[PDB]
Amino acid sequence: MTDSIMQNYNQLREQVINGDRRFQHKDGHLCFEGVDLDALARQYPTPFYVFSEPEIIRNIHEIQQAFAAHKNTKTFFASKTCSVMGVLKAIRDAGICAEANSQYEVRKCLEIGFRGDQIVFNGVVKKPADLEYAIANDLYLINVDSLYELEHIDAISRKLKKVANVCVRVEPNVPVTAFHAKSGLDLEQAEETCRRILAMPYVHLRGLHMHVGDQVPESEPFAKATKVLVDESRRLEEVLGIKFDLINVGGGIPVPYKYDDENGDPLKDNMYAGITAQDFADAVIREVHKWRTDVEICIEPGRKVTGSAAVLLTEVSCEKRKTNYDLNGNVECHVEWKFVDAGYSVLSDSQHFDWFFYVYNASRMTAAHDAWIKLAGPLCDGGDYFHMGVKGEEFLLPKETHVGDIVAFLDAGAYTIESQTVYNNRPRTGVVMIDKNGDTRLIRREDSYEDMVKYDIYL
Amino acid sequence: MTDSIMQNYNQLREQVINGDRRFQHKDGHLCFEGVDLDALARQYPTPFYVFSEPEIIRNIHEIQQAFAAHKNTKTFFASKTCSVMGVLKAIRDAGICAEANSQYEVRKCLEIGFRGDQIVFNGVVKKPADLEYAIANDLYLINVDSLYELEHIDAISRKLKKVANVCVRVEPNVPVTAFHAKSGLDLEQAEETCRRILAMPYVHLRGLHMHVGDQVPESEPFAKATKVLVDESRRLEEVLGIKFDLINVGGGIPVPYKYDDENGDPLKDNMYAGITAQDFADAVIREVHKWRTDVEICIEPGRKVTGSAAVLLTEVSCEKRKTNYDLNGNVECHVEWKFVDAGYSVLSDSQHFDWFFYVYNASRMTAAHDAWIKLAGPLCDGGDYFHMGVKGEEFLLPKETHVGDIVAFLDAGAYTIESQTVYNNRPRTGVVMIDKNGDTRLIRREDSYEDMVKYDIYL
Repeated sequence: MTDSIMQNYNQLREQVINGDRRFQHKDGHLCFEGVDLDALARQYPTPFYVFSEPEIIRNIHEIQQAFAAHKNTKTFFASKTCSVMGVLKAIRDAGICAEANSQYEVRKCLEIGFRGDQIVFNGVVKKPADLEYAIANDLYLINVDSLYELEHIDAISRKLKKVANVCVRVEPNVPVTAFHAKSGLDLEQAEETCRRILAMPYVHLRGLHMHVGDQVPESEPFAKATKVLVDESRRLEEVLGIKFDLINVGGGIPVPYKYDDENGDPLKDNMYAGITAQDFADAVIREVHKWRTDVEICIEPGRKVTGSAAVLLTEVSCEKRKTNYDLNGNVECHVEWKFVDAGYSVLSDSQHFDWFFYVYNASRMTAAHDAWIKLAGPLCDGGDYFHMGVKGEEFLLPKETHVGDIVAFLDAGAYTIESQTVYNNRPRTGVVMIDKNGDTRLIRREDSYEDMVKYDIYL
Repeated sequence: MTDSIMQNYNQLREQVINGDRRFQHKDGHLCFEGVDLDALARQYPTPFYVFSEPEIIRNIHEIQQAFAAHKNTKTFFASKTCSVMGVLKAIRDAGICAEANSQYEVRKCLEIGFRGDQIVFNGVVKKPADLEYAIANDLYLINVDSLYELEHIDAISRKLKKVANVCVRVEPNVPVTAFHAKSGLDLEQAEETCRRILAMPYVHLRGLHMHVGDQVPESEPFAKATKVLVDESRRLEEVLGIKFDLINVGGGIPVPYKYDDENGDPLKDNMYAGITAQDFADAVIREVHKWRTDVEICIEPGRKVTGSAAVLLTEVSCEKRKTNYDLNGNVECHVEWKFVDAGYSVLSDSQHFDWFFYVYNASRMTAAHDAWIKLAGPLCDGGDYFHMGVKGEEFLLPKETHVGDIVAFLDAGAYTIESQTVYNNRPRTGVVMIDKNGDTRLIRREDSYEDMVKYDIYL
C-alpha cells in the first residue's frame, strides 16, 4: 500500500534523528556529529560532500574489533574508495594501513604519511614505470596478477637491486569464473608461479591473495573462497618446503544502504547488507585457523570504512508542476518536479549502478515527508534525474518544501568523489570534513573555471 | 552462425581501410586522414583520443547542405558533446555557432571567439549568478524552462538594464511526458508565459524551443513534435498580435555506430542510425513551411558534429589465458583476456549506457581478425571490461595480437572527454588533433600527478 510505504519512510526518518549514532536534530534541521547541516550549507556553496571523521573511526573500530580473536591481523584501506588527502589522513591517524590501485595512488599514500611497509599495490595492468616506482619505495606487498607481469617484476627488481615483496593473486572458481573474472591466476597456476618466484634473487614471496567482490550479501562466498586459498597455502608449504608470511583475503564487507532489514531480502536487493564485519571475520578466521593460528591475515576493506561517513548536501534550486491531460481535457495526473543543484555528474552511482541513497529535506527534517515528488538534477540531459526512489522513481519530501531548502543524501562516502565528472562543464564538488572534535574545514575545493580550461592547449 | 559473424566483421574491417572517407592503411597500420595511428601512438603516451578536423568539417557540411532549401537557418553546436578548446575552435572556424549548457560553457565559448550573438544558453537550473553572466554578455538566446526561472530573468535584466533575448521551451506530449520529461513547459502554459514576457521591459521574446532527444532512430517524432511547436507558434502570433523571430527545434540527429544497416533494426538497436541529417531537415522544414517560409530556423546538433570524428587509441598492456575445468579435469573452455590501458573511466558510455564502438587492432589492420577474445581495462574493479562486443561480450582480434599493439575504438568523438573520471587515480587522457592540413598537435594534456592532488587542502 502507498500508505504503508509513506508511514514506513517517516518511521525511518524519525529513527535518523532519534536513534542514529551519527545524527541529531536542532531547530528542525538535520545535524551530523553536532553540526547543523542547513547552516553548514549556507557557509559553503552547494553541492558539496561532508565527511565525518567520528564515523570513519567508528567503522574502523568495528572492523578491528571483528578480528580480535586473531592477533596478527593487518588492515589496509582500499583507497580507490576515497582518496581525498584529508580522508586518507583520517584513516592513517586511526591507525590502519593503505591499499593502492595505481602509481599515483601509491605516491599519494606515501605523501600523506603512510610508510612503504604500510602500502599494498594491487593491479591488473602494472606497467614497468608503475613497478619501478613501487619497488623503489619498498612496499609491503605488490600483488602478482599474471605470468606476463612477473617477468617485469624480476627484471626491474634485478635492475634496482631492491627486493620486491609479492603476493600471488588466485581467483577461486566458487559456484563462469574464466569468462567473468579478469583478475588473478587460476588455482592450477599458483604452484608454477610460486616456483618461479622462489628462483628470483630480488623477489620475496609472502603468500597468496584473493578478493571476492563488493557489497557481498552472504558469508558463505567468503568462507568457501577462503578455504580454497587456505588449502592451497597449506599444500604449497608442504610441496615447496616453505612457511608463508601471510594470507591476504581482500575486501567486500557490505554497508547498509536500506535499514529496514525486516522488510528486505539481501539476495534480491543488495542495498540491504546481508552480513556484518563480524560475519566476515568469522568466516575468514575459522578457515585460516584450520591451517595456522600464527600466520598474518591481511584484509583490504574499502566501502565499509567510509560509506556511512558522508552526506551529499544539495540545494533545491527550481521547481515545476507538469500535468498530463486526456483527450477531453481532464487531468490524468500531476507531477511535482524538484530540481537540486547536484546530478549524476556529482553522484555517479545513482545512475550508472542503480544505487539507492536515503533522501531527506535537511532543512525540514522534523516535518512529515508526505508529498510524492520527482527529483531532478541540473544537467541538460533528459536522463539526469534520480531514478532510485522510495516507490519506483518517486521520492517523499515535505509538501512545504521550498526553493532554497537543503536536501541530504545519506551514506554517500564510498566511490562518490573520484567518480565525478565535468559534464556540461559543471564543476566537481568541494568536500568538507567534520573532524573528531566536531569542527569543520574544507578539504577539497570546488573546481574553478580556470581549473577546467587549464588542461587545454590553445591560443 | 559464429562463422557468418566473423566473416561479416572482417568485411567491415576491409571496408574501413578501402571504402571509408576517414581511413586508409599503410604498412599494415590503420591511418586517419593520412596519419599512421600506430606511429602516432608511439609519439604520445596511450591512452589518448585523436580528433579529425577534416571529419568535423564533413559532418557540418552534411548538416548545412541538408537545410539548403531554407535559407534562414542557424546552426548551434551543442557543446556538452565536446568542449575541448581546440575542438570548439575547429567548429567556430567551420562557420557555425554554439549552444552552451552552463555558465562555464558560456564563458568558454566567448573565450574561444564566439560572439555573444552566436551563443544559445539552455538549462533547467540557471541560478541568478548564471543568468547575470549570460545577460551581461548579450547572448543570442537564453531559454525559458520554467515559470520560476522567468522571475529571475525579469529581475536581473531590470537590474542590469540589458535586454535578455529568450525562447520559451515547450515539451510536446507525443505518444508519460509529465512523468519522464523534466525539461520545458507544458504546451498549455506557453501562452501565459509569452504574455508575461511581453510585459517585461528588458526581456525580448524571440520564439519557442524544443529538443526531442538523442540518437533518434526515426523521423516521425521530429515531424509530429515540430508540428506541435509550429501550430502553437502560429496561434500565438494571432492571439498576441506579434511575429516571431525564430523557432528552435533542438538536436538529436543520430550517428552510425554500426554500419551494416542491411543486418540491423534501428528501432530495436539504436546503434544503427535510423535516419540521416537530410531526413531530419525534411521533417523540420516541411512542418515549418506550413506556417512561414521566412522565419529563422535554429538547430542544435551535438553528436552528429563530432561523433564520427575521433578514435580512442589504447595499448595492449597485458594478456592472460583463463581455463575452466570440469570435475574430471577436462577443459570446458579457454578464455583469452587482452588488457588495454583504457577502461570505463576513460570511455564512460561503454559501461554506463551500453554503447557500442567498433574495435580493431590498428597495428595489424590488414590481418584477419580471427580470434575470439575478451577485452579488459586497467581498473582494479571486476566490472571494468568491455561488455558490448561483436558477439555478446566477445571481440575479434588477430590471433597474432601482441602486447604493445595499438587498439582503436572508432566513432569516439561525442560525450567521451568531459565524462572521464580519475577513478583509481588514473589520469584523464590527453587529446590530439589532426588539423585540416593533415598535421597533428596536442590540444589537451594528460592529467599529471600534481593536477590530481592540487584540488585538495592538506599539510
